[PDB]
Amino acid sequence: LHAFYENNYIVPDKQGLVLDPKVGFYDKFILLLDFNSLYPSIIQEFNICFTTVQRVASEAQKVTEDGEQEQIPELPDPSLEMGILPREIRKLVERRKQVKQLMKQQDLNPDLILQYDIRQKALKLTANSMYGCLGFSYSRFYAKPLAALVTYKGREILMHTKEMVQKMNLEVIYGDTDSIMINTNSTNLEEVFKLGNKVKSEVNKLYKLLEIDIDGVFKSLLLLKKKKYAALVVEPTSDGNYVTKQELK
Repeated sequence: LHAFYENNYIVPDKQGLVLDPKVGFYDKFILLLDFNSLYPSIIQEFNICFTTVQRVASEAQKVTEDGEQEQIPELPDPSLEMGILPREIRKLVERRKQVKQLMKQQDLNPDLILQYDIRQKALKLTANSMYGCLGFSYSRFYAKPLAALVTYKGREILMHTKEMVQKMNLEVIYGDTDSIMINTNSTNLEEVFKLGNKVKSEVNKLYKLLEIDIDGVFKSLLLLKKKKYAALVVEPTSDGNYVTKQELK
């Protein structure tokens, strides 16, 4: 509301994919990666906004009840000016980056460190809530076609990532929404780290604003039922040594 009122507008009045990977059991090294802010990254990358997206297509989401075929809007023209929403999201991201770079200075009073940590945490939470701002059905800015387009873009990105992982002889054992882990079938931790770094670097080549990172390493993986696994969490140290701690969920 503040952003829109700052731009001479009129505000309205007040009244997802689950993957199907291969089936198998592996007790070798398991490396886990997670995508950071998939929906905000999609919004920033493709300039999705209220003012920059029309509603004339026939894809999946918004047409009348004449059959189970409806419309998702198509991607906007790249030459179009940046929308209001991506501008705010990029402002938040840039401010968080500036704060994080400010942290790297040395000889600082602990009060400044605490304030910077609080500010960066607040920025992270505010950026994270941005997709849920529009995804809520009862939200004042509810827009079904935009949410459908964002979800479709995320699904397309996930399929492309899975195909790319399969291309480089990496077994797609499981993935979900933004967190996908791969079995390296190895024992050395340094090899797993370098393979994950290479995968992350190659992934970042496809999209500028899409970022992935290493979440955790599992020495072994054991599964019992759905949404349940037993893994040995690997904690690397400065000297290269690591500890295998069992994880149960």
